[PDB]
Amino acid sequence: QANLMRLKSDLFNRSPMYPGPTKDDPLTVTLGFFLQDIVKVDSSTNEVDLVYYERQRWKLNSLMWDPNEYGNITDFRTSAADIWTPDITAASSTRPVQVLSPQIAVVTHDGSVMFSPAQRLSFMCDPTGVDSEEGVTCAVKFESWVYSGFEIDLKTDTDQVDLSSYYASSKYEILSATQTRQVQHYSCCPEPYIDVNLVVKFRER
Amino acid sequence: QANLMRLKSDLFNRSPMYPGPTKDDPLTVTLGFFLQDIVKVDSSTNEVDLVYYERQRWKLNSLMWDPNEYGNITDFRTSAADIWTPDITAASSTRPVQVLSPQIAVVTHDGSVMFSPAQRLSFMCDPTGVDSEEGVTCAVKFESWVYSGFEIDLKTDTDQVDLSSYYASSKYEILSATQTRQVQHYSCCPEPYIDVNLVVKFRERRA
Amino acid sequence: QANLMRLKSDLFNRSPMYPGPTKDDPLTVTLGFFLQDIVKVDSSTNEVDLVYYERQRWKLNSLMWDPNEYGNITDFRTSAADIWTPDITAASSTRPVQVLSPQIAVVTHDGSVMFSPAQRLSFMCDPTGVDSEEGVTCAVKFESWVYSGFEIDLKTDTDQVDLSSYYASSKYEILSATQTRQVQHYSCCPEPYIDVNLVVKFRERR
Amino acid sequence: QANLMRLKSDLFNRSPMYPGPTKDDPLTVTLGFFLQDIVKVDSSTNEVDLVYYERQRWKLNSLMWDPNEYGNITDFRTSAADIWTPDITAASSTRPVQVLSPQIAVVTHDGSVMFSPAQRLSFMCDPTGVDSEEGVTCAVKFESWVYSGFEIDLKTDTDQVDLSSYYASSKYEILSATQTRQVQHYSCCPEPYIDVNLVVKFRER
Amino acid sequence: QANLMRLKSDLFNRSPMYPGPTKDDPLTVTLGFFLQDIVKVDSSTNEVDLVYYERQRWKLNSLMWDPNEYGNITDFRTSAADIWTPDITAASSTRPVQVLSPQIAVVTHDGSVMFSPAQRLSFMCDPTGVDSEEGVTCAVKFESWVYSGFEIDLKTDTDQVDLSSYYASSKYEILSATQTRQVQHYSCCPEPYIDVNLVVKFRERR
Ligand SMILES: *[C@@H]1O[C@H](CO)[C@@H](O)[C@H](O)[C@H]1NC(C)=O
Ligand SMILES: *[C@@H]1O[C@H](CO)[C@@H](O)[C@H](O)[C@H]1NC(C)=O
Ligand SMILES: *[C@@H]1O[C@H](CO)[C@@H](O)[C@H](O)[C@H]1NC(C)=O
Ligand SMILES: *[C@@H]1O[C@H](CO)[C@@H](O)[C@H](O)[C@H]1NC(C)=O
Repeated sequence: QANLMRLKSDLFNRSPMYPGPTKDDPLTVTLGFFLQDIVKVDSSTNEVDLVYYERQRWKLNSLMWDPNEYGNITDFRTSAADIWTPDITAASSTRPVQVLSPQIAVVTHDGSVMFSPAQRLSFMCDPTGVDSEEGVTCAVKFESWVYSGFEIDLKTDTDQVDLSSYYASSKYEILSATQTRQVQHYSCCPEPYIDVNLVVKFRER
Repeated sequence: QANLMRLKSDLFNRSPMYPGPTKDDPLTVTLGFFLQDIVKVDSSTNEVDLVYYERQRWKLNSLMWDPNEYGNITDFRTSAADIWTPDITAASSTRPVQVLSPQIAVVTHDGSVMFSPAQRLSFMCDPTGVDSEEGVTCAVKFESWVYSGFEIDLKTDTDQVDLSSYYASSKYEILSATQTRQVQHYSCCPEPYIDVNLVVKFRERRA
Repeated sequence: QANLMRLKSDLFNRSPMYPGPTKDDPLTVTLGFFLQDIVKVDSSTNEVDLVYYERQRWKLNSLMWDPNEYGNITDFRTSAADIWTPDITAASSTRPVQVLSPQIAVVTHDGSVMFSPAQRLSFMCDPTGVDSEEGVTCAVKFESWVYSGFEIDLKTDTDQVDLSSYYASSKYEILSATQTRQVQHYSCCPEPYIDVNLVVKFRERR
Repeated sequence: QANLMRLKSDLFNRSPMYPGPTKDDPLTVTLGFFLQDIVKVDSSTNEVDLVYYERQRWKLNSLMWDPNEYGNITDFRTSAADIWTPDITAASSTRPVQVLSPQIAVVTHDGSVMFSPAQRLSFMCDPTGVDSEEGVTCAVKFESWVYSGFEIDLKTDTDQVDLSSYYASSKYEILSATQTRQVQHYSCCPEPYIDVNLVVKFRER
Repeated sequence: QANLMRLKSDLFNRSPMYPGPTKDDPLTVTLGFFLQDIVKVDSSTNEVDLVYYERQRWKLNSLMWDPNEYGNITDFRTSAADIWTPDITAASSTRPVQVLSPQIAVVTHDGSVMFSPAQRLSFMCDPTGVDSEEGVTCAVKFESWVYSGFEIDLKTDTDQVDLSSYYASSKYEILSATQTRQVQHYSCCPEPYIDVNLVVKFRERR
């Protein structure tokens, strides 16, 4: 405990918080989605509600340490308020995101940070054809609200959405679920626009 | 990072927050609306729900810096809790406005601030005629709740509401959407208020 | 800005907040209601929902200043958390009051404070007869939860509720809306309370 | 106001907050209920919703003063955040208690504190027979969540629930309403566990 | 009171909060469930709502004291904000867990902490067959969100789900209720991931 207290003090009390990336010092953030349940579908309003968690990872040199100097501690957990976190947002949400997990992150000795908030999300989606055999396809884009592709680069570690925690007796069954980095370039402008597109194909079970 | 950390420390940790405008030192705020979706319409209660984001811009001398003194940094991002933001409110909302985006602002070296919160709003609107070809018109005023036109002047950069992010498979299609500066006098108060009136003409999509 | 920063520092950082009125130093608070919309009516539960804002005004000597000493500043805006505010409550609400406006007050150099929160309120009311020509009457009392009439006196400046912000195409139309100072007696206590009774007569816009 | 400011400063700024009762220094808390309205009854979920206010009184030597030393002030009002308050809870609530009044208490010079929060409560109750002439009886227990009867003794000042503020045009009428202290002793342990049982008999009007 | 005030000051004001367990200094946390009511069932969305309380126990050397030095105080109560608490979460909730009790823990002189929050939970469960004699079976997993089995070793304090506080006139009756630790190992990683699985068999009471 003494070792961890000394480590947290050295990281958080001495130096200030990471102020965020700039064009000179950009930051890669990796996203992965873990789908738990398609809870409901509203054809009256074209809204769908998803429960999932979202693994976010980035790496900062200011959060590095030598385990030997701190009783061989290789990682620790801390409140997400104690560190900078990225502003990743669902671009087409229709209600505030409801947080289902504690807001706590894992920091490892190489300066890697992992933050995995569980969420209930309502987003825009026309569910006509969900009651058929072919099903329906909906998509939602995740992006940094205020950082361009020159400051925050988004990527995924895999293209497959993890369905290992997907509830077997959900009202809706998953035909397909992918997560894909998309880069948009406009003729006008030099900076790319980056998003991660979550595409889910599903139908009534 | 060192340069940005020093800059944020100089701006936020040394000086206090901007205390808001006065009659001697008024402030112009520019508003632009970006409509995403008319989510629902309730004829039983005459309430309509809109999803949109709202670009707010203002300029403060207290947030200025010289890029040369901070490694040529021309701008940065910060939590909206770190700065004063204006008290712009929908005057006819029926439920508290729900925030859909992170509360983060962009500050540039000339002291300009840009803050663009995404929002879900329920407001008063009679939707009779939405199922027709002519559609229905609703209006909602946005204004400072407590600053008169002598302290906060509102403007728009354009009169056309941006529909580029509008959801193609919405139940409702937009016939027209304008944003217009107005001057209001209220029974409460002798000082006039400035509002931006968002007027949207829409109907059920025949799809 | 320098002048306003110095003023706010002199008022809020040096002295403590006003601790509230006592029997020796009572306080008058003026209330006006501005009705916006009767949003819904629930006959299954006898609940009605109102959207309105409530203008509250009082005066404190501890919030006075000389404009000459502060660049001719005659007033300013500040978070309602920075000042004492009165504990005015709807006595017959059935749900917590939902706040629709920022919690910000106007303070003027004579020590006058104006605080005007916009609110959605659910309160107890039997709406039988709302679909008729005569309509229905509902009433809700606003009062200090813990200060008697010897500490907080409530008044209104007018007996007519302001309907200038009332939504023209509301499902419900207003036949009458008054705001009236009363004295309220509780079994518990010998001291009377002052309330403002908001009485609204309305019907379906047929 | 100078006298009241000095008094509040002497009580709250100098000493810390009362840390709660112990077995050596127990505390009596008195509870009284004032019923305003039975708002709804849900037979689909066996939930009933009540609006009421709850008078809580206790007495602390740490909140005593001599009126002569403070301009003859015999009492004052203060935010409930400035003082310790008891952890009285409805044991059979089905939703978080919703607070309908400002969180403010009255403190008197003998160290008595009165705190009377207005509340909307959903609690477990089977309302079968509410539409009959006999009506239906429901009960809800109030207790300290973490203090045993050796630390907090609960009592009522009367056994009759005050119905003087009960809404005349409620959908439901009250046939009877009592509030009664109950003590439970367990084989395991020496300490008694105390609750106040609020029993309400009612029917459709 | 003086003794308890001095104790709380020595524990909380001098030292910082316990920063959480590590691989070098792991922590055992016990969970036990006390089921109060199955409030509702939604077959349209396959959601069920449960009211229960959850007894959590762990032990820390940083919260130890000698009763002789503090007027023979063997235990006290404190706000859960004053201490580290474990990050136990329902992994299959569909809405944020609603807290029904005050957030207060019991700390004893050997450094044992007991924290028992009451909660309303909506979780994923297909209730087809709840209206039958056989009933329906649902499960909900509880786990530390961010601590592996190398940091928090999570277990049950008892083998029985306590049904003694279960409401007799609930719409639903409990046929069976178990609580069980489960361990998962992944190809990626050496550390085990632990959950406690609450399995409840129930049906409509008629
Ligand atoms: C430090 O921990 C690592 C991780 O398991 C292990 O390989 C090593 O044996 C430990 N070293 C010491 C000095 O304890
Ligand atoms: C800032 O810009 C000037 C001119 O382009 C350049 O010489 C200088 O190296 C820059 N300063 C830093 C610290 O990068
Ligand atoms: C503004 O300040 C100057 C300071 O000398 C004073 O002469 C003047 O009277 C003030 N304005 C008003 C309207 O009082
Ligand atoms: C602690 O216990 C001793 C007996 O061993 C007793 O005499 C003493 O009074 C106790 N202390 C307090 C403060 O009660």
